[PDB]
Amino acid sequence: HMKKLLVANRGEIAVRVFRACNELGLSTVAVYAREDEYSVHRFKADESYLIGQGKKPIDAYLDIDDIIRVALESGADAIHPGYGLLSENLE
Amino acid sequence: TVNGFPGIENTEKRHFEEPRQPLLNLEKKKTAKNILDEQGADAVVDYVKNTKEVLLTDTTLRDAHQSLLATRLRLQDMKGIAQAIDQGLPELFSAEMWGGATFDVAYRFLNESPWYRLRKLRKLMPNTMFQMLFRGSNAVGYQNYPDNVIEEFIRVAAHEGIDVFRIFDSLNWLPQMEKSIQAVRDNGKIAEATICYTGDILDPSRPKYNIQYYKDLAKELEATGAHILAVKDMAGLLKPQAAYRLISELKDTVDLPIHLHTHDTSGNGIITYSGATQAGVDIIDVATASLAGGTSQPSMQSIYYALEHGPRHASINVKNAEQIDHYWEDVRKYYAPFEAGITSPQTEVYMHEMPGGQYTNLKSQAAAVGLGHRFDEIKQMYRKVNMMFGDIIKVTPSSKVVGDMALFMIQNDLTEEDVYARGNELNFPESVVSFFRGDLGQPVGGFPEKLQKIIVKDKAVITDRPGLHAEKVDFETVKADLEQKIGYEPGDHEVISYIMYPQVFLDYQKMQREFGAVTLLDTPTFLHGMRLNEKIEVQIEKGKTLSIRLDEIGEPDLAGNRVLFFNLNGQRREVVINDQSVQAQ
Amino acid sequence: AEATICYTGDILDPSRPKYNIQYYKDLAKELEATGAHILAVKDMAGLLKPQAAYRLISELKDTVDLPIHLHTHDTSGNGIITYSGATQAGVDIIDVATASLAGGTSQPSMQSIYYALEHGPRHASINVKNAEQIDHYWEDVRKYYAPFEAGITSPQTEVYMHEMPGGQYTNLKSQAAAVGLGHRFDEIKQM
Ligand SMILES: Nc1ncnc2c1ncn2[C@@H]1O[C@@H]2COP(=O)(O)O[C@H]3[C@@H](O)[C@H](n4cnc5c(N)ncnc54)O[C@@H]3COP(=O)(O)O[C@H]2[C@H]1O
Ligand SMILES: [Mg+2]
Ligand SMILES: [Mn+2]
Ligand SMILES: [Mn+2]
Repeated sequence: HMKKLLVANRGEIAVRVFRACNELGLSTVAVYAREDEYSVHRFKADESYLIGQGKKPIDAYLDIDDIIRVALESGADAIHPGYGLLSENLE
Repeated sequence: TVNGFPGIENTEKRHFEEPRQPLLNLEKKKTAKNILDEQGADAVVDYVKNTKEVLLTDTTLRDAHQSLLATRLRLQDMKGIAQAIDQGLPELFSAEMWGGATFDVAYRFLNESPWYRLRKLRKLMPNTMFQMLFRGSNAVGYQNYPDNVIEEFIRVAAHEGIDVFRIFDSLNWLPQMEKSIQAVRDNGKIAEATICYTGDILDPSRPKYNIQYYKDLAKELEATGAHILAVKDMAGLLKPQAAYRLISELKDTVDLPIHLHTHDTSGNGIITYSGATQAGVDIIDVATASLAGGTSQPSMQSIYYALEHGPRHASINVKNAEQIDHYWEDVRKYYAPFEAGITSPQTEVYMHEMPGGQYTNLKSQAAAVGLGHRFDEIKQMYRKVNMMFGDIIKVTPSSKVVGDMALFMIQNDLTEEDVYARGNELNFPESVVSFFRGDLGQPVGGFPEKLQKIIVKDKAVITDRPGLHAEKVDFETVKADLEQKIGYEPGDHEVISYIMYPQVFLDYQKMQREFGAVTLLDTPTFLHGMRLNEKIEVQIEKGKTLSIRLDEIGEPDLAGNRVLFFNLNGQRREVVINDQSVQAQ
Repeated sequence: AEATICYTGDILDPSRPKYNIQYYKDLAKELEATGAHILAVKDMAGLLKPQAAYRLISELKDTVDLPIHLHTHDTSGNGIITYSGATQAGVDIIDVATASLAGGTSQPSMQSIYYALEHGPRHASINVKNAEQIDHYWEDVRKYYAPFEAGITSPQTEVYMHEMPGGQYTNLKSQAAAVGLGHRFDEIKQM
């Protein structure tokens, strides 16, 4: 019932969850900011989408609505937050 | 980057702004595509006749850039405005976006499959009817093909999203169009039988094509299962009073709706369309104002404002039309090397009657040889050759025969008497030989008997439909041959494209294996390559966007291979490309 | 002497009542009060639609007795149909140009307006063969002025909203580019 996963993080943890999902067989969706356009995790996913346009990159990764919109428009089923950013955020 | 685009000259990549996106006031309404989809083609025909206002056909996507940019408009530029055209312009009857010279030219130069363009435009335009210029016995080519090949092509085109089929003939011959019309009828789409207009109907000095000839031609086209009668004026010869008389006499004769297609070459296209609207025409072919005028069709905004206060209006939303025209004006500047030049209303077209695309092709061919300054006597030779052939209809591929014959006659310094008497032993180009051998078909009134015997010496001359005299094509054997030639299983569209263009499809597949899908690049990057320290984003797939930045261009070595230092996806990648100008080892 | 009425607005649009047909009739009467030989209608921006042209020329022909000289531009792309509609209404002289320097911003072609009226009730007094032969020379000498050409010219129907004359349009565009506001030239036009 779960066939696609989104990672709302960046850096090492995003590639770690990408490797875990590819081992499990799920598809991967990445999110990145304009200042994070050269990160490794952007090109390690099946599809990548830019979030938080015109904002601070840390605030771009904390944009709950943009991540939700990307996950909805990408057909993602699950969202893995990783560590930090919105990992411990209840909202 | 290191060798330049073929054909055009090497120039620096100019910086272009992001084209002006439209600001549309969307008005949801039922279009002709829905009426075709749930009800049928006859309901579409009934809806056309029940509309008081004149319907419009957008010829921007094929004919406007055929007559101006030489069919070089790429799919990437249509993709940014196809959704806007489909949404903000729902009153359009159909959009001409396929067929004609686009099928050959895209494969030959643009290195993109026209089937891929059709699929993409069907995805982005779900509520707009699509139209292809079918050419009778030929479909997109210039040589005859068997009937099963044409029927398979029609089936695949109707499956992939073509809704309107405009079928004409180069010599206005009904045997070359009846099979195509019947196939389109069997496939459940709209068949547009087309009368190729030529000459003047109000001039008694040219009585070969009078009003009665067009009347009986429309009668025997109405005898077939044609949905909409079409009048194609390829050279812009339709005078406004002649247009009124022709449309009135055709409406008094048959009951099919009339579709008028004409060019603004003489500058009298708008008044011709208005006169046809007064006479009771149903659909007219109009392009957007950025790609209108001159060689192309009259503008849709100009024809709206010409009929704004008249008894009959034009069904369009002109604010959205100007908003789309903003984007078309912005993206026209990408095709600066492909512009013909300064345009002007040429009233000389009433004499030589060249089609505009054939006019530009003949001008380029004459410039390719040492006869670029002899274009006036080339035009005179064209008119005299058309007269000496017996006043045949000049449209492709029959206009190509006249152009090649005039070029051959003026290149070797020939004369009408010299060809008529001395040229029995003289060679001839294969287009004229094939035309006089009956490959194109039977002209109205028959060939000149003596000149035919002079032109073709002893080769076989047929007098029937050339489709019967063609070798049959087995789809299984050619499918297996295409499969082993390209290394993977082809579809029906790939097979039917390989049948018509054998070498061109193989060259397209070779460039597909070499360079990949180059249709996803923007036009300045497609044409002029890349600049120093220039960053581009290429969307090869939804969610996959390549980040390409060029850092350095290395010096050519002794072997002649430059090294280009790229930054693909943030990581350094060095690409070795052979410079073609060093010519050294 | 050619007294001239400068056309503006739309006479067939009730939303603009300041420049109706009555104002032009009063202006024509006031100009015929003087010793004007020919009445002239200068449509400096291509604003004259063919139905509006027919109505204006008719209501000016039944008002005054001076001949009517029509001058319009092909900016909207409807110059030929406007000239033909004025010809049907009974205009006397129309302002045309050779085909090499016609269309776009300039006046409609003389050859085009001859061929538009070749099979009508009213013909055009011109020799079309000599006109095309002179048009050949004009086409040859138009290539001498390549730095002075204003790019690609197309029929612009936006001239119905903003009513600049074409020369003023080119000068305003050049001045806007010279001061660094060329990227918002549409905003300048709306302004
Ligand atoms: N009494 C009137 N009231 C309002 N407007 C008038 C008018 N006479 C002309 N106009 C306007 O001027 C335009 C051009 O006039 P024209 O008769 O020269 O040019 C005409 C004429 O050459 C031809 N045409 C129209 N009805 C015709 C007929 N019964 N016989 C021959 N030609 C006809 O078609 C051309 C364009 O037709 P269209 O009527 O759409 O465009 C007309 C029309 O909009
Ligand atoms: Mg109708
Ligand atoms: Mn055409
Ligand atoms: Mn002027």
